Amino acid sequence: TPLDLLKLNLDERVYIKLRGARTLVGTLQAFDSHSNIVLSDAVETIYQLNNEELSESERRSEMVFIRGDTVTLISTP
Amino acid sequence: PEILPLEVIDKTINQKVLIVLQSNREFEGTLVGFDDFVNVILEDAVEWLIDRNEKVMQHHGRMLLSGNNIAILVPGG
Amino acid sequence: MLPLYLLTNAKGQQMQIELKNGEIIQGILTNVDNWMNLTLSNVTEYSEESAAVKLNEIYIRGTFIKFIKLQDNIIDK
Amino acid sequence: VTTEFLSDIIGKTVNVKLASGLLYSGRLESIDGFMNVALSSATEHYESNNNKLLNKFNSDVFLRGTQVMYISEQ
Amino acid sequence: AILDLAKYKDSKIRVKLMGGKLVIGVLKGYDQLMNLVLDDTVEYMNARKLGLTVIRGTILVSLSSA
Amino acid sequence: ATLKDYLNKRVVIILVDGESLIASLNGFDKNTNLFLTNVFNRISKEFISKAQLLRGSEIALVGLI
Amino acid sequence: MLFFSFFKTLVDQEVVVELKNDIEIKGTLQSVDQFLNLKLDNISSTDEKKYPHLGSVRNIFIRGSTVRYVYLNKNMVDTNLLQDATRREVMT
RNA sequence: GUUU
Repeated sequence: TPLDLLKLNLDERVYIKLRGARTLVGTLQAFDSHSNIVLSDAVETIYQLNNEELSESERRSEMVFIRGDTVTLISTP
Repeated sequence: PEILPLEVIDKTINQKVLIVLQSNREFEGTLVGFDDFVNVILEDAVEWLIDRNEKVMQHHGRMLLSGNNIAILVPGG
Repeated sequence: MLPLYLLTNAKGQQMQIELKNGEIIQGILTNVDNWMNLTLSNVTEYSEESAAVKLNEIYIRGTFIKFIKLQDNIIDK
Repeated sequence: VTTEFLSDIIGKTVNVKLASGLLYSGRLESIDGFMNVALSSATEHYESNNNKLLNKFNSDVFLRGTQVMYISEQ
Repeated sequence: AILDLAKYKDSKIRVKLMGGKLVIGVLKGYDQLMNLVLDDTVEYMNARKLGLTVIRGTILVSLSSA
Repeated sequence: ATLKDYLNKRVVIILVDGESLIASLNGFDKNTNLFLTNVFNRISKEFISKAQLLRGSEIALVGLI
Repeated sequence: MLFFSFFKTLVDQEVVVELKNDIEIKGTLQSVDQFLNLKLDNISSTDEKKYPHLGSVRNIFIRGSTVRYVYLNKNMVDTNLLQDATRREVMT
């Protein structure tokens, strides 16, 4: 059932936490039970700690498939 | 005359059990139930992190501990 | 030929296993199963490749093996 | 018996720890045999509820099953 | 199975676990899934004394004698 | 998708830890367990083994050189 | 079985693949399997730094478990098809 | 029991 309440927000904006301080915001195109995802119009935020200081990087993409095994969390922004 | 592990876990039901993850963290509580996958139900768990060790939390009620991460079970704490 | 078939017929040979933790295991293979779990006799395990415990028999889970060096003899044996 | 638990606490307020340490407090909307969890009115904290609130999701929160270390009631 | 654990009942075995744990105990029980029942269990992390422990077989990495 | 076209050919292998190998691919199964011969360390150009068996869990990439 | 179906319609289309260990690779998708393993023909370098130690290699096999991302173009994919198909899929 |  939590995987059905995810269909609920297909074509709706979603927020996705991944392993490694990565974050994705995109519009939900497809998923499976493995949590594999496709997002359109997405921007990915990477929080890195180098030289003991915190920076966050960005990456934009019009269409992306996300291997589901790194996926930790899904909500809306 | 074989001693079966799951029979040992069955006997420690309603007793105090220590549950050690494969990480540092440990859970001590009253063993309510368990399944075939060794998922585990604890009652009023003390959650620990191990080396000075800081006690993370005192649970109240019932916890389902995923047996996916469990390395060791100690009967009667 | 398949890695598993190769192993099944290397039974009685000497071989060197590298585990996912870095430990090296030199021994003579005595049994393999379909998940590449091994049992070896005349064993010597090392903490790392730099090198020393001698053991009579060891059982190794297959999911823990990075690679297995075979004896050059292998193809004809 | 673990399934009886899953249906016994639906609608109750739970803490769901993940592998990383991160902890989610919400109301249990739904659960699945793969340990996948749905929560509503969820907050994230690191390790303990008493620590600094890192996020408050007004929306529903889907937590992946492979990642959950426990689900606990309060 | 490929390892006959019966010959190890009432002997002292060494069991390395996933996540880098070591456990030496006396083998009291076993299952087909490699779940063990150890007695006089000492977990090496340098020394920790648990007693009668159940080891999960899914996380077991290696098993030797002692 | 299959490693069939690579049999007996030389290959580059990138491991998940970013380590690099050069070898002749001789056998493979469905889990990507490889049987390799005349293996070398790409970076190191150091001869590793005349025959070696490599778990699929370790592989990230195999390339046809 | 759904993402296998997805990746089949992408054959002959240039894709970028990001592997967990920070390796990025441009290539023509030649082949896909049940594990989502990928075979890429005519290999090329997207990033200077991330790109690994190759050269002559023009054909690669990528293990599906090790990919994080597959970067696509919005014209390679019918969104409504994807959505209605996800809606159809059963997860139990 | 290696690709969720």
